[PDB]
Amino acid sequence: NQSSSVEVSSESYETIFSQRIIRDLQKELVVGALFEELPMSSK
Amino acid sequence: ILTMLVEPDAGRATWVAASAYGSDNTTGSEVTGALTEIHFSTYKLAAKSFI
Repeated sequence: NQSSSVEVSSESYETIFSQRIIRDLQKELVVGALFEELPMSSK
Repeated sequence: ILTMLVEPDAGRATWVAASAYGSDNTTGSEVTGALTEIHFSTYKLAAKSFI
């Protein structure tokens, strides 16, 4: 703040750190799971 | 001001001669003294701060 008579050590003590993680929009997946599956038990 | 009284210093007597044993000097001499004074005062100390 650096405006009153007394000041804090640095901006680390003027800050609140949050453990919240947020993500943007991700491309939707379409072809990954639209076909039927053919299981195998050999090469 | 707070003022106090100072006692003066010392006087002294006189050695009268043998002739003045009947005259008026038999009493000796007069010793006088005057008192004195002392004075005290104060000073102001101050500071300020803001938030």
